[PDB]
This record gives sequence, structure tokens and C-alpha cells, in this order.
Amino acid sequence: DTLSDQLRKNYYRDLSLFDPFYHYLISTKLATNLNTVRKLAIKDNLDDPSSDAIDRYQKNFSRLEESVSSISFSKASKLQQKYDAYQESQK
Amino acid sequence: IYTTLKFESMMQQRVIQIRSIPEEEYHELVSVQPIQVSVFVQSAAKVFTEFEQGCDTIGRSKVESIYLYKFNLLQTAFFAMVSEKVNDWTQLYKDVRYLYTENPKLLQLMELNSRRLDLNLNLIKKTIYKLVNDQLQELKDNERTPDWDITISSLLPYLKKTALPTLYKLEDNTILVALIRYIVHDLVIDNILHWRVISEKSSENLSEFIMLLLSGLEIPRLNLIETYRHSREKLGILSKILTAHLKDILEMFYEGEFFLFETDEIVQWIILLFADTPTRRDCIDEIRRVREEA
Amino acid sequence: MNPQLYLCASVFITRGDVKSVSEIYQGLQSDAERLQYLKLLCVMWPELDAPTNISFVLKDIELNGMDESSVLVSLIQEDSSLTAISEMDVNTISKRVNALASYVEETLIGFNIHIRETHMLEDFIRARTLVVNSLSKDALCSLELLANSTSKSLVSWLDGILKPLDHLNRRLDTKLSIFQFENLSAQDAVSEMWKLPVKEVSVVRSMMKYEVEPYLKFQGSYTPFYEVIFNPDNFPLDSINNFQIYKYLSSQPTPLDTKFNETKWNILYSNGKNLASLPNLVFELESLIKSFGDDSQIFSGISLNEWLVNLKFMNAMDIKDLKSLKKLQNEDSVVQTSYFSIITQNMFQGHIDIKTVQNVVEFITNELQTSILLESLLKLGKFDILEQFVSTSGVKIQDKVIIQHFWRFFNIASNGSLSDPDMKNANRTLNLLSNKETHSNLYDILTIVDRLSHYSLSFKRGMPFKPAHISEFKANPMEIVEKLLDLNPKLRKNIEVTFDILKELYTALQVTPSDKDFTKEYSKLLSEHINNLLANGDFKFAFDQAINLIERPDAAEHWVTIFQVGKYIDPNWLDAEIPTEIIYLQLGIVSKLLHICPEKEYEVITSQWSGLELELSTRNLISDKYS
Repeated sequence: DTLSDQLRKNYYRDLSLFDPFYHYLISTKLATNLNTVRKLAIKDNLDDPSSDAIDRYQKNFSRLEESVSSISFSKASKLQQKYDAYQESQK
Repeated sequence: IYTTLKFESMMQQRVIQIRSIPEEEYHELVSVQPIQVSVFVQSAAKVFTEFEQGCDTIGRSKVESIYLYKFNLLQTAFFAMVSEKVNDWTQLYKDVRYLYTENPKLLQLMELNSRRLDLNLNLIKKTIYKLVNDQLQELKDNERTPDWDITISSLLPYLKKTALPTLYKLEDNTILVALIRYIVHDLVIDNILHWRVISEKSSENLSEFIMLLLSGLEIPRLNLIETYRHSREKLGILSKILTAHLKDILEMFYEGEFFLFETDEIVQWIILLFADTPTRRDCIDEIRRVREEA
Repeated sequence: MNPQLYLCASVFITRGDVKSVSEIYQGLQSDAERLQYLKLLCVMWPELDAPTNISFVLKDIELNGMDESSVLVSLIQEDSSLTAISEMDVNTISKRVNALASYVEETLIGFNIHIRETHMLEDFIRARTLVVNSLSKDALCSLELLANSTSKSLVSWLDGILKPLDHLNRRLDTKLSIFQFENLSAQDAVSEMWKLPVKEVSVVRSMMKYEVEPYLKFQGSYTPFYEVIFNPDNFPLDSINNFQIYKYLSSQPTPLDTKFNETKWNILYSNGKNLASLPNLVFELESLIKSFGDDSQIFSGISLNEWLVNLKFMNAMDIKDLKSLKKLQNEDSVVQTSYFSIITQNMFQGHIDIKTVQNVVEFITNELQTSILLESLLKLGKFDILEQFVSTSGVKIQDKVIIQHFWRFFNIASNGSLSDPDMKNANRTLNLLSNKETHSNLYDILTIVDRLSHYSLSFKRGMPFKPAHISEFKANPMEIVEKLLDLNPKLRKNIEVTFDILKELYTALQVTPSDKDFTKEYSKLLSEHINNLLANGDFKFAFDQAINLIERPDAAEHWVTIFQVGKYIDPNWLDAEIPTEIIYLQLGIVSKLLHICPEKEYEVITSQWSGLELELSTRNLISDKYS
């Protein structure tokens, strides 16, 4: 809960500081951090099958994962559209 | 209460003088007339002269009512003390008769003294009364084996070396007659008459005893007094009654030998010693009857 | 770096692509390009990724001679998403590079870290550790990277900062970051460590070993320890736990600073009074004092050895602190004499050996101290040890002290018997006198009081006669003999024994008799026997003694007792009549009394004589009923 709130606070702060490239990097970095927490929760449930670490993970991070996935997709799509428009202008 | 004031206080001046009669006067003897008195007797004359002397300081009339109380009391006071200071009461008695010879006003003093003597006589009588019945009592319990000791160690030595030599010191031959008479009449013979019986054997025991009594009651200076010889003759006759068979007994009566025996006494002496027979009868009625005719 | 390569690299870095980021790093030809790349890697690598994934920067660089252009070409070929990032106009590429470079530099400045070209890997590991710790709050989050470093500076930082902070955070459930802890003052950091939930020796030992000692060793100063922890305010010495923590900290071999020993002393000297409020205090003080070493300057002019000697006597002085012990040196000679006399009296209580005396000699006016020692042995009835000590040392007790202790034992004694413990102690006390003849009367007092204890004697009705009461009869010793005659019927005929008791009483009480032969006292004694015999029906023996009394030079003073014999009437006589024999005896004594009595009494004495003579004249001396 403390880690989810600190990740959420840092993420929305860093998104508010500012080309879609910056927000693409910030969302990619957070997606990698969330993947490390996911892997840790999976490992804990493998080491102790009675652990609720996967359920705690889903409860605390699911909305943040969805938000990051949506922003990462949007910014990756805007990066590609700017590039395709640039290529057609050069042609 | 003024007169009372002085009378008790001069009572003090003579008493101081009496305590002051020098102590060595009650032990030393002076020659005086013949009697010998102690050195203090003559000094003593002054104290009772001095009581009359002290009376002048308000005389009689002012003194008449207690004088006899006060005089007799002083005579009594002096008398008591000198007994403890003058050891030998017989030495003591002689001094006191001599003082009330010198001044015949010491009335109580002679009463005290004569009674002092009566006592000393009774002391002599009591000690002697005890021994005689007891020896006689001793004879009484063991006819067969009398203890002659009662007589031997105490009674006669008392008389010869104690009782009698004491009586010589007092010098008054009328009185010795009263003492010898006491032992013979009131002591020895009377108890003897009052036994239930005088056993045939007891009489000889008794015969050994009395004679021993005569031996110690012989006072040669008195062969001159009538009852002294009558007592000794009588006792001499009493032992003789005690050891004879009946025939010698009537023989005596007729001989006047019962001069010192009442018919009452003669028959009673007959009644006590021998058993009832005409023999005792002819003799007894003979004595009372020859005594009857006389 | 090439602007296009720097932008492509930032995408692989943020993706945690270990392969692409390691290949780009090995392709960098200049230290300036590597510095720019390591700044980017430090800030943009995902904080939660495994520290081992960036460990390739710690490997030696194999200069494979790949040109930046060839690496850029392959990366754009493999990932078409990089085309929109790297193939823009020059102004857009410069804007992207400047925005990213500003963000990276602002982030590093926010931690007060500058990565230097001369120390690039060391400063990178420190920077990366602060960046990761800002998120995770784990102070050991980069331990795997630090363990692979040969830098002594990083090892000292791990041991002095990271390990202390990790232990502090785990102990207090605090989440203090490395950057926050490094920006604390050394006093504030030690103050945070000194926050203990429970102050026990075990907890303090763990905090000292894993937090404070490594931190102060890294800071290069122990001053924060004495200022914040080891001071009089934290060590009131008012509890066993506080005292044991003080003992434990006082034994730490670091720090070797004079300020440590001063502060250790200031705690003990200021707060040591509270120690009076431990199995053996003297042993704990002895162990602590031995741990200073032999440095006399600390001890206000008393040597270590002198403190150790003085500590042995703290219990005998009833002194429980070093400051009160030092204060005794400033006390006056009378107070010092009193304390030294208490020491010797306390040390010599119970059974003692010669070593106990030798310890007092090693500790050491000596004459006054020895007097208090001897007075304490006397006080406690230790006569066997006193006799042994006096015979061996040649020391004499003052006769005044001996006489004072004699009266103390004599006045406490329950009865006069020499079997009584206090009468034994009084007798033993007199045997210490150097001159028995000068005090003969004290032995006479012991002797007569023992003799009196063999008789029935009471001081007052229902109060037993004590030895102490004999002094009350000094004005009239005859009153003891009067009480003896009343209470002991066997004494009434034993004039020799009561006269011997009277002579012993006069001797013991220092009463002067009338003459050398006790003439008046014997006449009075004989008078008291006659009075007691008449009161008990023994007319014979009363009369025999009244004949002895009447022949005495002073018999006139006793005329009343002689007159009482002359008027005596026994209510048990037959018909209540005087026996005739007794009348002659009473006449007997009354007219001897007429020769010596006061002239004023002649009438009364003569009236008794005439009454007895008249009574005698009424008796039939031949048949005397009353003989």
C-alpha cells in the first residue's frame, strides 16, 4: 500500500513536469517497475502457496498498471504517427 | 504542779548517785558490826539518809500524799539492781538485812528481801523435793534392782557440798530448823505414808536410802536445837520400823519409843507394811488402847 | 555521444534491456561519452530492477572498435519504434537531448552528487544507490554492486553509513533514506540511534556495536557519543539498569580520549549518590576504579591504590559514595576521630582474626583510633580477644575507661551473683586494671553483692535487689541487715554472720565506722536482732542477747529494746499468762536496766518491775500451774 502510493505519487508528479517521447519513457520505466513487483509477488506465492501476495498485488497495482498501459500505448501510437507524417513529408 | 516539778527531778539526783556507787563496792567486802558486809553497804546509808535530806526542800504537808508511794518505789528500785551487781544472792541477802537494821524505815526493802529469801528456800526445797520422790519413785518401779544413783550423785552431794554449805552462809539457826523439818516431815515421810503399799522388799531398799539421808542432814552446830534432834531421832526410829518383824514393834511402843509416832501414825505404819491378821490386830488395838488408857 | 544514439540508448535503459545497454556501453570510445552514458544509466534505469543487471559497467571495457554509427544502424534495424525517436529534424533531436540531459542533471543535483570523470564508477555506484534508495527506502538496496567494488571508500561508506542506517531503520521501524541520514548532524544521527524502546544492557550493546561505533568511526570523531549519550543527564545512576549500562559503556575500549575519562568521572561524581538507593557495591566500585588504570590526575590527588584501600572501609564507615569518602578528608579532627572510632568498632565486632587488625594498620591519632578499638571490644564483651590483644601489643587501656565500663556492666546486672553475665563482665573489666590496690573498693563491692545474692533480699516491696541499689544504702548500711533479718529466718540467731556482712558493707561503701571495733554498729546490730527475735516469739534467744547488750558501754542508747524484753508477752503462752520462770527473767533484765536507763524513764521501768513482782507474789510456787 505504501509502495503503491509512492509509485502513484512519483508517477503523476513526473507526468505533470512536461513531444510524446518524455511521457513514453516515464510510462515505460513505471511499467518495468510494476513488472518487477509482479515477479516478486509470483515468487512469494511459489515459495509459500498460502501467500496472498498475488491478490495484494492485484488489489494495490491493477489500476496503476491499467493507467500505465493506456498511457504507454497512447504515447507509442503518437510517436509512430509523428514519424509516419515526417516520412510522408520527406517523400 | 510546781511541787511535782521538783519531786521527780531530785528522784534523779539520788538515782544518779546510786548508779554512781562505785562498781567495785559490790564485790569487795568490808568488816562492820560480827557480820561482814560489802564495801558499798556503808556508802548506801547515805542515799536513803539523802532521800530524807531532799524532802527538806518543801518537807511533808506539801509531800504527805505520795511519800509512801515515792518512798516505797525508791526502795524497790535500789533493791533490784544490786542483785545483778552482787553475784552471790546470799552474800546479797546479808547486806540487805544489815541496811534495814541501820534505819528501820525501809519497810518495802525488807519485804523484797524476806521474799527474796523465801524464794531461795523454795528453790532449795523444789530441787530437793524432786530428787527424793524420784529416788523413791525409782525405788518404787524396780524393788528388785533400785537405781541408787538418784541419791548418790545429786541429792547428797547437793546437801553436803552445795545445799547445806550455802545455808551456813546465811547464819540464822531458827530457819535451818525450818528447812530440816521440811525434808523429814513434809517430804520424805509423807510420800512414804501415801504409797498404796510399801512392799516388804521396798522397805529395805527404802531403808538403805533414808539412812543415807540422815548422813547428809546432820548439822553438828544444831545438836542444841530441840526439833533438830527430834527429827533425827524420829528418822532413826523410822528406819528401824521398816526392817523388823512384828514382835519387836509392840515392844517399842510400850518403851515410849513411839514418842514421835501418833497412834494414827503408828497404826497407819502397821497398816501399810504387813498383811491382815489378828497378829497385826492384837498389836494395833493394843497401841490405840494403851494410848487410850494413859 | 551521437544525439541519435543517446536518444536510442535512453529507450533501452528505461526498458531495462541489459543486452542493448551493455552493447552500447562497450561501444563507447571516450571517457566523456561513458560519463554522459553513466549519468543517463544512473537516473533512467528502472529502480526496482536487479542491481546485478547493471553490473556490466564494473567489467573492464573491451574496445571492440565498433563505431557509434554502426551500433546506431543495427539498433534502428532491430527496433523500428526507434525511427520516430531518432530520425526527426535536427531541432527536434536537439530539443529531446536537451530535455533529457536537463532532467538527468537536475535529478543528480537533487542528491548533491556529481559523477567525476576521475572516479566515474565509484560516483556512479553512490549516485545509483541514492536514486534507488529514494524509492525503496532499503539502505542495502545496492549491496550486490557494492560487494563487487574494490573501492575502500565504498566499503567504508557501506560499514559506516549504510549498515548503521539499515540496522537503525529495522530496529525503530523508521524509513530514513541514506540521503536524509547523511544530511543529519553527527549529534542528531547519534540522538536518533539513542532512541531505545527499552534501556537494557543487551539493547544498548547491539546499538553500540551495529550503529554508533561504525558511524563514529566513519565520522572520525567520538565527540557526539559523550555529548549526546554518555553524559550525566542520561546516567542518573538511580536504577540497576542505568548503572549496568553505565558500567558497560565505561568499559568500552574505544574511545582513547581524555574527554571520555572526564565524562565517566563527572557521571560517577555527580550522580554516584543515587547508587546508595547491586550484590556488592564495594566490589563494583573496585572493578570500575581498577579499569581507569593508574593515572593519578583523574582522581583529585588520591592514588588508585589509596582509593582501593579506602573502598575496603566504606561499609565500616556507613559511606556509600566516593564523594562522601573524599568529604571525610575535609572534616575536622573530632569528626575524623569519631568516624575512625566507628570503623574500628564495626571491623572488630563478632569473631575477628589478626588479619582484620592488620588490614586496619595497612589502612592507617593512632592512639585515639586504638582507644576506640579497645572501647568497642570492651563494649561488646570481647574479653578473651581483649586480653590476648593487650598481652601481645603492650597497649594499655586508660583506668578511667576501665572504671566507666565496670559501672556500665555492674549497673545492668540483673542480680549480684558472680554467675550473672554482666557481673562476670564487670569482674573481667576490673582484672584489666594495672593497679588493683587503688580500686580495692570495686572488688569489695563485687564480693558483698555476690554474698547478698545468696540471701532473700528485696530493694522495695515486690522489687528484686539489683547490684546498682547497694549505693542507695551508703547512708544507712544497717537497713540491708534489717531486711536480711526479716526475709531470712536462719540469720536471726547468727549475729556473727550479720556482723560480718555489716563490716563488709562499710568497707565496700567506704563508710567510716564509729571506732575500729564497730562498737556502736555492733550494739545497734544486737538491738535489731533482739527486736526481730521478740517479733518472732524467740524470747530465750532475745533474752540471752539482751544480757549481752546490757553489759555494753553504750547500752543506755538501746534501753527501749532491753525494756521490750522486760515487757514481752507471747500470745501462745498458757492462759496468756507469763510463765513463772519468765517473770524471774523479766524482773532479771528490768532491774539491770534501772541502773543504765535515762533517769526520765525510771517510773515506767519501775512500774513494769512492780507489776511482774506483784504477779509473782500471786503464784503458788509449790503447785505452779504456769511453771
